[PDB]
Amino acid sequence: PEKFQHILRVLNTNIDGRRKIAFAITAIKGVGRRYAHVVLRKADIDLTKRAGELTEDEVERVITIMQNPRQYKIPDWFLNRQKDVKDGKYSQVLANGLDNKLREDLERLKKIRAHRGLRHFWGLRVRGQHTKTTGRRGRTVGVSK
Amino acid sequence: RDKLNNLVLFDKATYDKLCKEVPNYKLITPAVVSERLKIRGSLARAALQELLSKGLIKLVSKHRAQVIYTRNTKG
Amino acid sequence: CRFYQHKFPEVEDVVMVNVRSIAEMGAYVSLLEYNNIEGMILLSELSRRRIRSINKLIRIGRNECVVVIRVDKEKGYIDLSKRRVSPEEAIKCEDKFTKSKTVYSILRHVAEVLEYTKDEQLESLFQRTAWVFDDKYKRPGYGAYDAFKHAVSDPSILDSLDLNEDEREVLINNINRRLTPQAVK
Amino acid sequence: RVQPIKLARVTKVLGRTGSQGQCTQVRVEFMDDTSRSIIRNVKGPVREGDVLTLLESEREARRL
Amino acid sequence: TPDIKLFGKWSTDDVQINDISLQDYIAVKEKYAKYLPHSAGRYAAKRFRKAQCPIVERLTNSMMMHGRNNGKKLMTVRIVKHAFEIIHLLTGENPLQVLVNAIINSGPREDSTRIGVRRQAVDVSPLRRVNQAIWLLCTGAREAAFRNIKTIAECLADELINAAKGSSNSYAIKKKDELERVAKSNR
RNA sequence: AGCGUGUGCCUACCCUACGCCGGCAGGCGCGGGUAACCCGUUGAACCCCAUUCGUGAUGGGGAUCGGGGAUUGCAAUUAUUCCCCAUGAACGAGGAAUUCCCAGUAAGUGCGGGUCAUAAGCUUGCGUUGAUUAAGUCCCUGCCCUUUGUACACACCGCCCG
RNA sequence: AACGAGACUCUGGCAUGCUAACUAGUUACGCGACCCCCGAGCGGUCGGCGUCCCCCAACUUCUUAGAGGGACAAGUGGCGU
Repeated sequence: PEKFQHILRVLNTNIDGRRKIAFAITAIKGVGRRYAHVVLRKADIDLTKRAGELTEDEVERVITIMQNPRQYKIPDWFLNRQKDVKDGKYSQVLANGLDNKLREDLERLKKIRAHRGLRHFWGLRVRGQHTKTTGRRGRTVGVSK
Repeated sequence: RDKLNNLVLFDKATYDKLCKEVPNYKLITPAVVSERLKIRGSLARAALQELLSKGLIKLVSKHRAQVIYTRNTKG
Repeated sequence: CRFYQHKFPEVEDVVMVNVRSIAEMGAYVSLLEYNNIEGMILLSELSRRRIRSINKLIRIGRNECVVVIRVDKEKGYIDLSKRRVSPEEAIKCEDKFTKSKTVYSILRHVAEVLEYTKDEQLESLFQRTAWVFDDKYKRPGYGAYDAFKHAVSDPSILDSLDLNEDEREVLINNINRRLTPQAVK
Repeated sequence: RVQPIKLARVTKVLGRTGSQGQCTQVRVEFMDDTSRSIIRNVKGPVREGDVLTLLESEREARRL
Repeated sequence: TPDIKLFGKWSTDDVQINDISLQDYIAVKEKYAKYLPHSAGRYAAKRFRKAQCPIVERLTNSMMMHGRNNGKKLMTVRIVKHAFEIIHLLTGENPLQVLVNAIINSGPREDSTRIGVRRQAVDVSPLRRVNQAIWLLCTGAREAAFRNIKTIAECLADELINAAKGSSNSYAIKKKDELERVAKSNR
């Protein structure tokens, strides 16, 4: 036990030091179940321990692996930003950087006024769905005059 | 609406109780240890395997969905 | 916690209750002057005449006045009825409940002293002073609210027993913050 | 005030009763005195020579 | 030698049925002793054929019920198996005596039929008494397990032990003592 | 496991073993079948045995939405279908009402056929695991037969009075 | 006297009896081959395992499908003008 610290702050977000290490770091945006397992496998960490049982140099090893996947031989087919449209790079985007990357994508579609950008602006379904009977969020209207 | 607050690791006030309570119970199982000590089921599973290797309890039965243990062959 | 002297209600008198569910034979209910204990009203006991819908006689979460028609002490079974209750008895039930809710709102707040770890402190603070202040008067029909009103005009009531300073001041304030408009009549 | 339990044996089935045919009507003989027989209504499936448990012996019922 | 069959682990000869109305409808001992509570028998084909089914198989059938569990009989045999092993540790007694006494205590003996909010009291037959007892104690085990770390094998053991002594902590005893209270008001 | 389908007769497409390349969808090579002969002993799902989680909208649930890669086609944007990383909604057994069902049945579970260049949350068949409750009644909604009354025959959703 | 009902047609469950199979199998051996010694007993005649392989061996239980067979309220006990 050692009565060690059981809440910790990692990338401007709070991790509970109380779940299994592979399910604690998925509190970061851009890190799902599948990616969190592969990062800890490259970092040489035992998956059996609770997240409050890592030492100070073990968390810095995990953080420096999450920010640079391609230098620790994580494959290109794993990553969430592929050939990024403005500069051609491959990377994983995390935390408040993922919010801004979506914010730039919706404005890029709106500025040229393509059909995607207009559907996102009017608040309608963007992909191929019908709209007669599903997604209702207004109020019932009466027939009376 | 309510919340439990079960522990993930022991402290001496509950670990000494784990070793003192062994003769009291006719039936020993991870769920009855969990609710009585305020312990998670994964810590209750781990604690009962240590007492077995210490020789303090008897395994009655094992299956994927249910283990059963009992007091050490008297009382 | 309990508001009164005794573990269970007595037969053929009126209690304040709150309704939790409705089924094929009756409605299931929690008594409020006791520690939320279970009892039930049978559908035959709701009215003297034909029922157009049940939902307008009873609905869940509303407070209600009923008589206790039977009790078994050992198993903890209580049967309730509404066909019996006259509107004077409903007014009397609301007076008993208001005189009890005010006393309990004092004692629950006075209990927030020392360690306050368990309901053992509530039951220990209910016993002695507040209990001996009205166990003597069950037949005349007073509650500890009247002893607290005597303790406001002369604290010698409080000085007669083992005492706490919240138990003095909170008791006085829950009368005086309402009694101070002793206006022209 | 209180009265004891009595046990009685079915000697004949007489027909079916109630709004939907729900209850069997039956003749029963008491097991403490072979001369005493009465008629009763029963909720479940019933067969000749079954034993019923009666919470009151003094009540008797015809066609509901 | 083959005249005694231990149901894997538990003897039938020492069992007793203490209500004379139910001795014909609770099938235990003799030709009703088997190794497992699982057969493919055609018990549905005639009205009273149901009474020849061993009582441990009737408990096993009634347990594979609630929608997501239909047809899953191999899972339901091991629930009964692990419940009987817990009953023997808690009580020190034969698990078949605990099941028989739980059935004798749980079946209601007066009930009221419906005629128009309006009801009339009637007697209950011994076949409907054993049918009602099984459904009540299976329901009691099923409702307690639904959001607890307790397994259904532990809840079925707790429910049978409380019913065998009539404690009124069980679901089956509270419901029996409700049905007979309501019917006593409809005489 | 069981029921089936297979080189399209204008009309131009079929079912696939084995070897090699790729995380995957997929690609190249080279054989059998016009079928009790080849795909095929049709290595199906639930179920069965062992592990991890611990009563938390949680490792339950997977809607909504960003970026990249294949395949059909003359053409895929108002996203054909398929693959990958990421995002992580309502929902804690459902008010007044109301449907279907009696034994290898209800319900659970997966597989063929149709439509098909591309493609089932539909429908029509097949096997597998397998209960609880009844052996009755005319109460509710209806049907058959007889006696009876009528101012109805557009036939009670009729006719008719101030 | 006529139509409907029923009969009728297809289908499910039984046949170690019949007919007879290299586009279906079994058993057995002339035998042949790989692996294990666990087996009375050796590394064997003899044992175990096989969708490992020939028969110019014997056969039809398991598969296919043609002909016939079988069930009638026929037997025994009650109830019914």
